[PDB]
Amino acid sequence: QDYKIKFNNKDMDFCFNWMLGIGQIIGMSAGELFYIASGIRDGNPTDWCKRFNEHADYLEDEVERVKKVGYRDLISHLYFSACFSIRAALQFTDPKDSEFMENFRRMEKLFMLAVDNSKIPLKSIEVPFEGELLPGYAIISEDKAQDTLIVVGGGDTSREDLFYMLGYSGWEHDYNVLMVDLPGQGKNPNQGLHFEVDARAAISAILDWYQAPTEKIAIAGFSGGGYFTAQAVEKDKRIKAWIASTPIYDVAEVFRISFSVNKVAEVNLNKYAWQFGQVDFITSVNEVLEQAQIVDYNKIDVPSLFLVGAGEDSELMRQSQVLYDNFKQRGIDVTLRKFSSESGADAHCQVNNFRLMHYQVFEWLNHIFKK
Amino acid sequence: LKRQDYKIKFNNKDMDFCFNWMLGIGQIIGMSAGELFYIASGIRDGNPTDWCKRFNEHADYLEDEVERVKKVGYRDLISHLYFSACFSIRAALQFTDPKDSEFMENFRRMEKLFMLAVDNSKIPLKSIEVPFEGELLPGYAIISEDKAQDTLIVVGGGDTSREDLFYMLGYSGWEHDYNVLMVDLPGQGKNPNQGLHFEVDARAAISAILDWYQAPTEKIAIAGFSGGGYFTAQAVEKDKRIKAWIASTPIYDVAEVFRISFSSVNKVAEVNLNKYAWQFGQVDFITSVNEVLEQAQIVDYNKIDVPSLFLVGAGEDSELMRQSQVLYDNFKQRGIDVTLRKFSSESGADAHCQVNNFRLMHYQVFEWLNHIFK
Ligand SMILES: [Mg+2]
Ligand SMILES: [Mg+2]
Repeated sequence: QDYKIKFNNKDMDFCFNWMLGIGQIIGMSAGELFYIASGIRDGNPTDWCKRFNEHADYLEDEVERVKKVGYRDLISHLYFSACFSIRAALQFTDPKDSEFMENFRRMEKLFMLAVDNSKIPLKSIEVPFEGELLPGYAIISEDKAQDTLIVVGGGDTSREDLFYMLGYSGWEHDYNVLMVDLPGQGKNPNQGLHFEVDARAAISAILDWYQAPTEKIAIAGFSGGGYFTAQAVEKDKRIKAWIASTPIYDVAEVFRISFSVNKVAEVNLNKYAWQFGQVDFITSVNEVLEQAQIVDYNKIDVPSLFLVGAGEDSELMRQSQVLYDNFKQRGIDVTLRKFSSESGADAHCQVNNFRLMHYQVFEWLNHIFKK
Repeated sequence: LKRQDYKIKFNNKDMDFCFNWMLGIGQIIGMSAGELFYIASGIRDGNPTDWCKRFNEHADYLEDEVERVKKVGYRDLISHLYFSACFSIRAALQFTDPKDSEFMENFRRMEKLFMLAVDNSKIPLKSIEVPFEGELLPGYAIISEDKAQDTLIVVGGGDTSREDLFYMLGYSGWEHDYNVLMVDLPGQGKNPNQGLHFEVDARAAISAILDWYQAPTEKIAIAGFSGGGYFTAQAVEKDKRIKAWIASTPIYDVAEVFRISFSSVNKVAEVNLNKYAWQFGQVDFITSVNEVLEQAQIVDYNKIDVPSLFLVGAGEDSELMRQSQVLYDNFKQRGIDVTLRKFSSESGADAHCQVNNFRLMHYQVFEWLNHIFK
């Protein structure tokens, strides 16, 4: 990402770019998004939350007018839009704000209302883990034994994000889809479930819990989840394909390199602190450098698709290249798709062109599994 | 507030509206905002040369991508790349002067990419040719071969080809189980290139499509966008085979729209006016305007007897909102089933032709029409 869409504040512009990308799949048009953004001063998180929260209100009011005619199709779309409008506001909401969980629950209710009015068979689930239950969504046809795709996010996602990132598209290509929030993600920190050293357990928990029609099970990790899935894929062999955007074998090194008045960055860092369960982002970083353990990628044997943008930290691209070179040497079926700027998909997690990366992923996955 | 109310990327208002419109197309089909903003990053504000070049080289880029991909036979992806390429070319065409040898060259390249995109998808769209005045009007159709579906005829204005009509409403018509016809009238698409220029009354041309079409049912609706809001008014005022009228926006007095509109350094408007003169078949846009002022006949809207839906943005010229209100009030006193939908700024759909939120506009159109037709 290195020219602006709307804001000079880089964090805000990236978020804005990302919110636009979502609208390509479900929810708000570029029209709504520029309308909302016209009320947002550059680098002002308070304006951001206010405008996005108000748009959600407008949309719920629309739902109430249109109900009076049971325009079913339309009600689902408005509910999705309202949901992702609250999601946008949440991105820059401080966990210490009383509004935070109120709004997080409001987002969740709206997501289910969109699904209630849709012809999508999505259901809420809870995966048992470490005494507690991890929140997730699942979409599974009752009548067909389909191959499964599990979607895992990074440090800025909830199960709702996993939906438009891959899960919905996965379902539309006839896969059973699970999208579960691991500790540290979504609202897990709110119940004492913070980022943990090894994601293998949580991910195996999900598989332990899932009674899979077929054995053809793929896992896809975005952002942070490129590290979490690397971890699962190393040790757990019922995973039959691995998609990572981007794959990470050593987070310690990613942090080390990265972190060697911006009110937007401040709220971001605070949310991270909350997800790690620490008092500082600074302390959180140390926790990582401290405990995060390097994946033994020479132990990965699975068909792999690595997705990486040209607007991507050079350390992320390095680790991607390492894994590519190593898997190729060893004759693992590996593909490294670089997304150039021209492609319009070069931003982290391919948010600036979800549609393209969906085609890439599923053309590849169809080949690996069906074929 | 001529075509929209909020600035997106460019200070030049014509270019900014076109850009908004190109973004909107991507919500339906083809390019992402990511692609569009990358492209735009290489365009100087109000420079239609930069615009044409960036968009043309983006199509070159996508077509190589397609080749690169053929080696693995990804249809869905290939089809998607062709659509993006097609509409990338279409974007460049918008600010291409038709006295350019590359105008028709690129126009045909667009049509080809459109067909290659369709051939790699599951949409059973066909290219058709409607007989009229001893010539043939290019169009597209999507028809069911077994099912007897109601029909939707889509009509554009001064800046559309068959191709635009597809995303604009036609493909949606299809997703909603209507038979769809998208036909370029004289003055539209490639028609001026074969000596078919804007004519005084669009009724004969629309009527020819109806003569040509063999309708599975008698439920036939017509939708007009921009200047098509006038063309379809002329038709609906005379031809009773039309059972429903959607207009964005409805126009009964086009001369007035012109007078009021046009009572240099803007190279964008300038090229676009040149395109108009070409469409009208006159030596320049001024002669063209005079032609309208002295020949365009006011529609006798008091004679219109059809369920009507008018779609108008809060971001639109007050003159078009005015004509829409006049019709609404007339139809309403006369007991016509008429609906006037104003799209607020907040809806994100308040630009001319609802380009900034096509999706919302599609919901509104097909919920209404299903109600009128069931
Ligand atoms: Mg590329
Ligand atoms: Mg509105």
